[PDB]
Amino acid sequence: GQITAIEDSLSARNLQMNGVLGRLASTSQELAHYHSGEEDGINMLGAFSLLKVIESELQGYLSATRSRVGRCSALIQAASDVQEQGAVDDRDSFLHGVRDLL
Amino acid sequence: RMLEVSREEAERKRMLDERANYRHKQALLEAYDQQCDEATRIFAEYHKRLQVYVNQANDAQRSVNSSNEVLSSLATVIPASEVVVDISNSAKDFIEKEVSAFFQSPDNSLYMLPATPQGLARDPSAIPSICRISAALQYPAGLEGS
Repeated sequence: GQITAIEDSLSARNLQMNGVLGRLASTSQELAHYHSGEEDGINMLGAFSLLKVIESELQGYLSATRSRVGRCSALIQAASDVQEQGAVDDRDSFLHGVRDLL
Repeated sequence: RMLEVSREEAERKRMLDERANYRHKQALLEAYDQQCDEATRIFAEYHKRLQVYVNQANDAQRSVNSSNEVLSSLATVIPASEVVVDISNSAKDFIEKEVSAFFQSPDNSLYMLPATPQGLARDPSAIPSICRISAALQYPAGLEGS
């Protein structure tokens, strides 16, 4: 139940950042421009300060992709409990080895 | 009268050992939400406009700066070319996070359930709860558990 709720917030944030994948270049020079006119008539704060966060954002992103190594850690419990029947019967096949004592 | 089935035991490891450390998964979910939060962190003060550039400022605020904010201008070049591509990298790392989170966010929260039955999780040690304590546990999985 809580697995879908977080994914719903993820999917919502995934679908409301749909355009930003190709619309994030708007700040490449507007961040520069929307200071340029005012200072030189006769915005850098967001540009400078955010550079610190990206390193923290990257590290947070690092854990997002580092967990992809652990992507096969949880769902296997239900999967391993069924697909391993070849070895499951094998361990109980030596059980059958005991019974046919002749 | 072998009517005992240890599938409860296989789930006894599963039923509530997840809640005994219910906050292990939330630490990882914080890490998964960190990229969401850090993207929200970098979309806070100046990229607050991006929350409405996606909807309303799409065709207005992008192009006015390229002329008006430089016609008024002609100390405004250095940090824009360094952070925005990193922000664009964040968006690139966000859609791939979302693809990952569509297949990883369930993992960390679920994996606390097999915390105690990590043997049942791992391949080389699920057999005991599928073969060894299973001569009655395999009754519900009668076709599987021969």
